[PDB]
This record gives sequence, C-alpha cells and structure tokens, in this order.
Amino acid sequence: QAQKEAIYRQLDQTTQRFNVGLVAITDVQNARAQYDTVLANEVTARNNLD
Amino acid sequence: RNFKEGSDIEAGVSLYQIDPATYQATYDSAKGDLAKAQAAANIAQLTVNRYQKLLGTQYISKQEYDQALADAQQANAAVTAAKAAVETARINLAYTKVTSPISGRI
Amino acid sequence: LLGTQYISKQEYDQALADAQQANAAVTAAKAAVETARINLAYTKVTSPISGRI
Repeated sequence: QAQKEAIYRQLDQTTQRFNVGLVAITDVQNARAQYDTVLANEVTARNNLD
Repeated sequence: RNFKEGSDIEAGVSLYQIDPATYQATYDSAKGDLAKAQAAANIAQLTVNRYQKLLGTQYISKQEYDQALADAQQANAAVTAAKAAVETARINLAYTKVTSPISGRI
Repeated sequence: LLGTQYISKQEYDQALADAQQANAAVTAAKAAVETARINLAYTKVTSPISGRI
C-alpha cells in the first residue's frame, strides 16, 4: 500500500514533469508502467490477504 | 566632416566620423556576449519558471529549485553585466562624435 | 528529437541555449577576427583620401 503511495506519487510527479516537459513519455509510460506493476503487486496481497 | 564650417550646431549632433570599423565590431563583441549572456540566462529563466511550477510539488526539493532560481538570479546578473558591455561599447561607438554637448557656432 | 517527445523540453531548451549563445560567441569571434584583420588593414596604410601624395 505505501509502495503505491510512494510509487504513485512518483508517477504522480513524473507526469507533472511531462506536464512541465521535464520528462518525456518514456519516463511517463514506464513510470506509469512502473506504477501499474505496483497495482499488480498490491491486489495479489489482498488476494493473498483473503 | 558633417557640419558646415563656421556654422552653428546643436548639441551632440555628430558631424565627424571616426572609422567605426574597429569599435563597430567591438560594440558587437559585447552584443555577442549579451546574447550569450541572455541566452544562458534565458534558459535559466525557463528552468526556474518550470521548476517554480514544481514548487509545492514533489521533485522540487526546495534546495534545488533555489539552485536554479539562483541560476536565474545568477545568470540575469551576467545579463546586466553584458548589457553594460554593449552599453560601454555603444557609448564607445555612437560616441563618435558630435559633440561638445554645447550647441554653438562651429 | 522533440518530434515524438523523446527529450525534455527543458533539455531542448538547454540545447538551444548554447546553440543560441554559441553563435554569439562566434559573433564575439568574427567581431574579434575582423578587429585584428582590420588592424592588418591598418597595416598596409590606406590613403584615407585621394590626391597627390
């Protein structure tokens, strides 16, 4: 969960760079991709949770 | 010699001509750096301007934004520097010549 | 490079930065070169006017 909190805000800021142009989308997609894996990660836990 | 000998002239109306050739480029030399001055500084300007938008956002790292904002601060100072360089040159280029701030019979 | 957003507009900014100022340095140069050359033009004294010497 905190991972997402961390990894999302990153991805969150990353777009802000692409919003500032400070990143390209490659940073973005991967960053987004980088994020999504987090989501992929977490759900399993809850899955595992149950 | 631009004037009419023995005529009366206004102030600073330049009736002679030095050869600007040396200085004229000399003025340019500063005019070059000023551009270089504004250039490097302008980019700094954009840099802070971008970062400023980061302000309150994540990566900004108040130190770092400050780093550029300095660079903003720092670069523009150089901007002021070159501008004078242009200025000193210009006043050394259009300096020539007319004339004894006084406006009178030549 | 910016054709598909592969860099940082910041970055490209920086690139143009020097590319901007670089030529200005060039300008600082050609201005320089002419300077001495002008002096070399001073050498080889030109009659500033025409007439019987």
